Amino acid sequence: MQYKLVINGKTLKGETTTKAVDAETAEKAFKQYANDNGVDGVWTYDDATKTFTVTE
Repeated sequence: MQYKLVINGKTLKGETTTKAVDAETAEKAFKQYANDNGVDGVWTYDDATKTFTVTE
């Protein structure tokens, strides 16, 4: 499944995507991505739209 990450950061804003077999695998990939880019925010996940959102 294609999962989407919506980033609403202080300095970095946009969207990116990743493919994974389940949501927990996608979460790990996106949490790594956020750490690598210095984003430290709060997360939500909406299973209906397969979209994660992170806001600082």
